Amino acid sequence: LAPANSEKIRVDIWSDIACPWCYIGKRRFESALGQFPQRDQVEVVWHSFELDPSARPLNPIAMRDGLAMKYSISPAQAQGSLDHMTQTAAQEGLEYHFDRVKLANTFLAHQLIHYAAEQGQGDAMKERLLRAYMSEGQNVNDLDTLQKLAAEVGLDAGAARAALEAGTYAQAVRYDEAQAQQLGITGVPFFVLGGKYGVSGAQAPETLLGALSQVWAEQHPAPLTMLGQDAPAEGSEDGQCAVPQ
Amino acid sequence: LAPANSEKIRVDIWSDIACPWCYIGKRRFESALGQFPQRDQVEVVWHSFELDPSARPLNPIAMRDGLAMKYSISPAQAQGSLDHMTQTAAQEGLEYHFDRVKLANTFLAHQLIHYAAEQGQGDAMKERLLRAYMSEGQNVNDLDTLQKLAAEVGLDAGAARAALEAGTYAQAVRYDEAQAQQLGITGVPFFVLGGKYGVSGAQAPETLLGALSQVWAEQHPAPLTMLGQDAPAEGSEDGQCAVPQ
Repeated sequence: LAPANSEKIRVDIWSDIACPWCYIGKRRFESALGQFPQRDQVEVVWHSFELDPSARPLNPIAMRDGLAMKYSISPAQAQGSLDHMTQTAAQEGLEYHFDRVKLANTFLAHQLIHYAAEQGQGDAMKERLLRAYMSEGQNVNDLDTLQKLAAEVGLDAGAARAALEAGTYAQAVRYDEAQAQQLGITGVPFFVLGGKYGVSGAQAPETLLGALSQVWAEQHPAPLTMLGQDAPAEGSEDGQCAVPQ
Repeated sequence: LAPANSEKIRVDIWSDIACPWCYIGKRRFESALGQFPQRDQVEVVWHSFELDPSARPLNPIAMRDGLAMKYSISPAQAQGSLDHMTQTAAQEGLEYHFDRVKLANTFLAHQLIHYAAEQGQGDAMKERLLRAYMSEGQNVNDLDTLQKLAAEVGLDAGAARAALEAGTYAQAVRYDEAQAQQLGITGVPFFVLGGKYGVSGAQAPETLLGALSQVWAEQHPAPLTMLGQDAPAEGSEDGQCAVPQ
């Protein structure tokens, strides 16, 4: 989890397309980054996460009922979360329609994001899939649908669908998920900063900005004022006579 | 003859108000300076010089005859120099009228330049006096005239005349002249650059620019590329162990 460039700080993010807090979290992270003076020095690495890797391809029940059954809570509790997430999302410029949500297995969707990332379109693909899931009632387990969404993002639709059908990025997705399991990440969005600090959930942009700033200040403190004269290192049996100063 | 600031190069100039080549030389030095990239790093120090410190206050003969008698040359030789100087001066934007020149002792004029220099007006006073001598037929030994010229430059005319009458700057002028005699300077204009190099006479702006450039390159060479690691100096019985690099 080290940055490719030494001068920079790295942020690793785990996220599932099926999680409304991940879209909210994306917007809040983007806000934080926008306010971070050293944003250009940030390497962001996104990772696939499945809330339920064994989820059936499509569960045709209403999202409220899926939530209630998954979390062992009442339909009323579930609706409460749905309404809260919808209201919170509106403040991030997100208009959700949970009444249309298709409870789909997101494994192929994650593979499509990996394909897109190889074409320089990882973020656009992610954003498109989050919108398709949360607002447009699209089934992101459906290959027709995934291919269409890839086309809308500007990808080679035939090539994208071939990659999905071949399972080209299946291993990469499982690898992302394995990493999260090893780090003890059991919910999303999850941010790792500087390979050291964790932030759990879609916290405020102020909090993410604070983490960025803190990590930056730690890894790049103000340089010391050096006194005296730096000692010669081993191998330097040398000397000079200097002029009176 | 060292510069007040270490970062800079110093040019010392000796000059007499009575010498037409000094006005020409002033213009040519100014041209050179204008073309010198590091002109702001040049400290110019001007010094009084009298061609003839024992010259009578005013010698009423024509400049041609004064020249002929001084240099032991014919009137024709003298007129030849006059015409040549006049033609050369025109190319520097100087319109001479040697037919009007008053052959005056220049000691007081030099004192006035020193007074003016203390008021931040040394150059303007010099320029005014050169013009008065070479073109306007003014007697620069005459106190009325000197006071008037000081007033035209913007000085306190009463204060300037009082300084002349008191002989306040007489010693300073003699000191300038002594320095020239010690350096073996026997004609003007004379330039000393970097306290080391002499340029005799009103040479071309190209030559003065070349001298400036040469002196600059000598005193400020391009820094060396250091190899290895600078040796510790006496008093530094020290060491550290450094990480593998």
